[PDB]
Amino acid sequence: SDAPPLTLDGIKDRVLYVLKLYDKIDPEKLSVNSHFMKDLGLDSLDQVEIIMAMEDEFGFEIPDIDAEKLMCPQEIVDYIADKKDVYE
Amino acid sequence: MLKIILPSLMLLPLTWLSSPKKTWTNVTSYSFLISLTSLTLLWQTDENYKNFSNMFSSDPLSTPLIILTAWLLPLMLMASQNHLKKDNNVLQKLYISMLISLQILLIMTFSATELIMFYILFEATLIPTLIIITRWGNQTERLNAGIYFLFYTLIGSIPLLIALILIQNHVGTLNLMILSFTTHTLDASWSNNLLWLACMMAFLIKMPLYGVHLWLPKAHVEAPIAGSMILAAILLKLGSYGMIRISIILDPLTKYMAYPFILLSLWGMIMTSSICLRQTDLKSLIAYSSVSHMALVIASIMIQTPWSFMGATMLMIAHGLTSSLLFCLANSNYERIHSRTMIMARGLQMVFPLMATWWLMASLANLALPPSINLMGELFITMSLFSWSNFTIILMGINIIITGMYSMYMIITTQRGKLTNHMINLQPSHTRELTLMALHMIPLILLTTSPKLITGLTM
Amino acid sequence: AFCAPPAYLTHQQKVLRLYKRALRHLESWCIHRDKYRYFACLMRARFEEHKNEKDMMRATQLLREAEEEFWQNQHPQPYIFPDSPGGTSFERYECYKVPEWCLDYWHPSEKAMYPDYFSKREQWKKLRMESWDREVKQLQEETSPDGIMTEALPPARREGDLPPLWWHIVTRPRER
Amino acid sequence: ELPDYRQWKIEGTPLETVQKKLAARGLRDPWARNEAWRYMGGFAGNITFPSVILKGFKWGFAAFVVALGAEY
Amino acid sequence: MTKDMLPGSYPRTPEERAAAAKKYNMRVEDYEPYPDDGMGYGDYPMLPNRSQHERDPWYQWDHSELRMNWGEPIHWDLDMYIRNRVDTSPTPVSWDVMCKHLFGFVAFMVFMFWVGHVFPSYQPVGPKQYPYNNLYLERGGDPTKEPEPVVH
Amino acid sequence: SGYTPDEKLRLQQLRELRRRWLKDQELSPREPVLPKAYRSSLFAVSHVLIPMWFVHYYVKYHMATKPYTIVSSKPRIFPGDTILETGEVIPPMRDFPDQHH
Amino acid sequence: YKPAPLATLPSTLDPAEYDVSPETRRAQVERLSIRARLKREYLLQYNDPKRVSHIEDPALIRWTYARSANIYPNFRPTPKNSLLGAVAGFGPLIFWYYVFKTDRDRKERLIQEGKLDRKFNISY
Amino acid sequence: ASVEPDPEKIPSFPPDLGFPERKERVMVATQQEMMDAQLTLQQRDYCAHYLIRLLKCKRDSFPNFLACKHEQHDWDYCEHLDYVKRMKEFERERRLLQRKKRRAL
Amino acid sequence: AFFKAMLFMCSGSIIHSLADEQDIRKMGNITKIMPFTSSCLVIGSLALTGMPFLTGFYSKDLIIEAINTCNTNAWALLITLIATSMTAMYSMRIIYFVTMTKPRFPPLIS
Amino acid sequence: HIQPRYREFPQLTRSQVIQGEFLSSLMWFWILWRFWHDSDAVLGHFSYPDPSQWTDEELG
Ligand SMILES: CCCCCCCCCCCCCCCCCC(=O)OC[C@H](COP(=O)(O)OCCN)OC(=O)CCCCCCCCCCCCCCCCC
Repeated sequence: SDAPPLTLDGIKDRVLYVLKLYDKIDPEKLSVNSHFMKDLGLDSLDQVEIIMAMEDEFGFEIPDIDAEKLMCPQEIVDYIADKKDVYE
Repeated sequence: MLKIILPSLMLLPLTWLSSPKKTWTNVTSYSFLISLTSLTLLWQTDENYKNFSNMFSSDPLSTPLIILTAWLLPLMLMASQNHLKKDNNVLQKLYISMLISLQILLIMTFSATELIMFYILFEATLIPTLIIITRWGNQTERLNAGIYFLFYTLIGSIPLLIALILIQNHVGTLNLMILSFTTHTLDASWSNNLLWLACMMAFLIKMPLYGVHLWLPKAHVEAPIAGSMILAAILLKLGSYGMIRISIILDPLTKYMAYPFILLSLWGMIMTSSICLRQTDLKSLIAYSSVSHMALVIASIMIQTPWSFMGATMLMIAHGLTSSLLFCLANSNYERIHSRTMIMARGLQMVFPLMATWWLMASLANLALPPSINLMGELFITMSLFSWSNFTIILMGINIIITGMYSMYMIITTQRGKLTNHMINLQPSHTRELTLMALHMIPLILLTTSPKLITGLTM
Repeated sequence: AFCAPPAYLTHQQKVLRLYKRALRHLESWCIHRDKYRYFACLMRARFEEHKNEKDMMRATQLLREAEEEFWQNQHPQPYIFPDSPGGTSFERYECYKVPEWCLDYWHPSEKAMYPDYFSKREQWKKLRMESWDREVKQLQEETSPDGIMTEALPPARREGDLPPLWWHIVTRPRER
Repeated sequence: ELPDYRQWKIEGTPLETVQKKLAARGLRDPWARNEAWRYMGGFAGNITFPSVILKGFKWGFAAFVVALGAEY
Repeated sequence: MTKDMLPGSYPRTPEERAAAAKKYNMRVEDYEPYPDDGMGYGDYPMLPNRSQHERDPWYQWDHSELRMNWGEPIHWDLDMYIRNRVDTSPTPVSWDVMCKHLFGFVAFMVFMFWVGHVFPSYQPVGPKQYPYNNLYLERGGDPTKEPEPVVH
Repeated sequence: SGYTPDEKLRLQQLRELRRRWLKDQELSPREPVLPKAYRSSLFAVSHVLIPMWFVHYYVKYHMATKPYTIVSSKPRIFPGDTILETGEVIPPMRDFPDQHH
Repeated sequence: YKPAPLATLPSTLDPAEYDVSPETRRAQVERLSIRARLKREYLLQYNDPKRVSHIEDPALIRWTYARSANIYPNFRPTPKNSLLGAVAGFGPLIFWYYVFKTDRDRKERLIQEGKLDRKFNISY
Repeated sequence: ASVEPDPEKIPSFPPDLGFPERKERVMVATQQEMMDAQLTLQQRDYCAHYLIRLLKCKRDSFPNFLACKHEQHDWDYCEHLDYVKRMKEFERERRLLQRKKRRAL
Repeated sequence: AFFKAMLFMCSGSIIHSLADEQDIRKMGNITKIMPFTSSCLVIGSLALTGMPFLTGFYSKDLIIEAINTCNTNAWALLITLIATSMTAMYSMRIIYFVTMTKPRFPPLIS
Repeated sequence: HIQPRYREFPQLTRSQVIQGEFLSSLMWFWILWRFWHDSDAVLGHFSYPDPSQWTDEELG
């Protein structure tokens, strides 16, 4: 009866919101097209850390082979959205 | 009685004397109008059974079977309207000139006072059934079953032709309502003991035991839509009807002699219903359920208690409408997918919402849903058998435990689940194959309300 | 659900998955949050230790033997999200996902209501009919003749073309 | 919408006094500033079970002594 | 459909196995039928007894709700291994120890009733003393046949 | 493990198509054409009054007219009260010597 | 962890998926390059304009034929099959016969005295 | 069991033995007045005379149903006695059982 | 019929207010966020066990009284008395992980 | 009305909290108004009579 329809900006302003809490990367100098492994200094293990917050932010636990692909935080905004059928 | 069949004779010119785009409407129209004329013989104001003519008669056992036979005709005459839609004018009339012969012959059977007139009509109803299957069947195996249906039957029916002749030579007349009076007991003699098998097995071929029943799946699966109705609704019962008749002249030596076939049914009344769980084809599935239920009639006549006959007329006729119903339900999908398998379409009720209500109300007729006539039929037969021996419920209960599974599993894996979105060819519902189901249930809704009509000789 | 799983190309995602499974089979044991936030980093270090080995035998014999231990230390009722497999809300709203071909069976008095939706739908069917052979042709002249084929997942090469198989992915009904 | 990402400090929470035992081993826990929206803001963490088993005891007991002196 | 597109009869002449697997769309080493011990299992494959639960509840199968694709030969007993009837999926507790704590818990928990029925928790009191004899009448008894001698 | 480029237009061209198809939104401007006391003091009339006229006509004039449809138990007589058919008045009960409480 | 025919052991045990070998890895490739020849033939045939009818699914037609019309052509009467095929048809059918005749005979002789004084019954 | 030889299996009155002039237990309620008040069979003790009061108040004082508490105390007290009267027959039979072994010398 | 017609009725007030989640694990501050449902759930669960007049007494008391006042059994008493203190435990578990234990559920307060 | 709050604790709308505080407050009136009156949840008031502390008077 509640939980209004999220549309792509309450995601993007909310994904990047999350990444700033991580404290091991992202010193308030990241961006939306900022890859992880090559220009932020993460491991692959440091990436599984990331997706779980997003999983813990919505509740639709990402399959095994989709966290493998999602590196840029735009790509996270880009997969959340194609599924939940945003932009009506 | 002649008033009821002689019009049915006159539907047969009408097909050939009518233009093609006006002959379905007429022979559909008046066949309902025969049912009313075929319904006056519920005027049983006294126990004095209605003996119109010296050959014909009526009976609270026959009278349901008379009335059902005239009611399946418009039902089945209409179910083959879209089947054989594109074909010749003449076949489109000849199938009707054959599917009416079943009305006439079968009414002459249950109307009969004798066994020979019943006998020649016990088998003359076979020409219009072997011809439906093999000439309009949509499968290669149409012939292997027509041979089965032809030859499982006659092997049981020709000794019946040898016992009926002998009872004449011993008595002279060989009819009902004399032999019931001139009923001299039997001396339990080997000579006098094979006569049971003679005058009992032809009727146990039709009511399929756990042996000879192989004609029952092979025939249904191949019959287009309507050589499964009449083959299950009434022809399947036409075996039972004779055993209520002919078992009167052999009552002392069926106390002990029926323990095989009281028991060859009850066991296979689980096996068939167990097969019915784990079966692929959908039209092969109503069949095995029809053996499990008519197996309870075989184990009805062989106890001879009064409720056991009541539990047979209520179970025969009730099975006759829910069975013929489910075939319409299945062939309402075979006309779309053109496959009998039950997993190919597994997620309907998104697309056929109202038909799902007819699958549901039919499954509950398939199982025992109490305020009804199937459960009344599956109960009085359960009570007779309890009185017969109190360890039958260990068997009769396992079937009930099974019978709630497949009749649900049919609902699950055809109307519940993710739709088969690779089927553009699911036209929602014709108005014509969606009144077929009404012409089955509303009878059950009404015949459930006054089942004083549907009882037999006893009540 | 959108990308195909092939035969796994490395030992990596056999581990990045075990850090995904077991890490989720700890919040169930650690129902609270601060407790869970402590025993996770101690589980972090157990992988940040033995990080890079180059001895592939002993790298697997830590991995294979993790589930000779993990299996006997996981939770029977973990926390699986709704909309995920097994847990509730998974197929809940699938009864209401009709497959969108059935909408080409209405008639006037049923679809003549709102003629605007169908003012679009007709030219979608033209986008689909005027793009099929041009699609299969791109699938046929693809450089995928021999051997390996996961799906080849071909895109529309950069022209006015419309991509490979898309009536699946577009036009799939809406989740809820 | 979405308040600032500088208000969710650790200090005072139970995470404070959970970070010590990780600093005694040296891991630093990169998270716990995301999973910290529940201790410091509004949810001033103090819920003792003798506050829901007898919630409303004050007014109701105060409402009894009326009836206890309404027999007259 | 074709005659030699459907199943057959126990492919001897191992060149037939090379044809059967390409008929069933299977790798040849993966193909082995039932052991030819009579029954009607012909050239139809074995397909180790997976249920349709441990198949990916993820990747978007064609035969969704059944976890199969357009080919990939169907299991023989795919009327129990569908995802409605039977689950051969893994289990956190081993089977043999599952079927020990269950019948072990019950069988002990049964025997503890017998020990109780021998030593029931009875109240240190006598029986009920009813007003009349045992009332004898509204409990069931005719006052034309005898009365009874009992009295407190 | 990171979206190879040829696995990126297939995953973007479908979006602008989906984002467009998914924008097959119902036209809020205009869509299907479609050519207390009064709310409570008629319900009871409709359902609590008129059916009572049908049931009471059934229970008073078919059930009461048949022998054993309506059969009660006794009205639970207790000593020290009369009866409204004969004036029987039944006798009272004896001593009750004492109690202690 | 001790497996069983049910409760089968997972993929993470059971040492497949570990041996990335030149001959164990080629199987998974062609075992999957047939899965992509085939999904492809469905996806290309699923959403094809003018496919009007359903997808025939011949793998299901090979299944039903195997199970109801390729059985008796592959029947060879052995032992393990005929003793197995007589215990099933006549075994219980003979078991219950000695269960009912005993009851009918028990019940009958109890009538002949009157030791089965029949309760207020009309069902016969 | 911290052995108990055989205090009470669970009978009462195998002997009616004792002191000479033991009185007879007396009922207060006439039968036809009492059964015809539809009291049940498992529920009719010698204290069925206080319970028709318990209902002749509950029947006539039908509203303010909290009116018969002064008459349930009358009944249930009488039913506390009979539970005690039989309890004396436990201890009596006990001591008697101990007295029948006390005379084993 | 006034407890399970309440607790479902009062827990479905949660399961629909927040997301479709319905486990104790991922939700834990229903008192301060819902003073209503966390007030009537107690009236259900506290009336479920033994609270001396809340209709888990006028039913239960005469049962727990009658069961240990009758020639019934020995083992079937204990494993009901133990279970009588077990309708307290899991009812103490609903009122702890859902109603106490500072929250754990996704941020969006719908 | 429709006012989500991603984080910090929301508004109360004083009909959940007053009815919630009242339904629970109505209890301990009734529980206590019933305990002041109907304090028979402890032994009743019928004095379990000392199983064997009567010295054989009124014993046979
Ligand atoms: C659109 C059709 C509308 C049909 C009418 C609507 C009302 C239907 C009511 C149906 C309920 C009754 C059904 C059963 C009635 C049975 C009556 C019967 O047939 O018994 C025989 C009776 C004659 O009695 P009998 O003893 O033989 O001797 C009479 C001496 N004169 O025979 C009779 O003489 C009376 C027969 C009455 C049968 C009713 C069915 C009539 C339908 C057939 C006629 C169709 C006409 C078509 C249009 C013709 C062109 C104008």
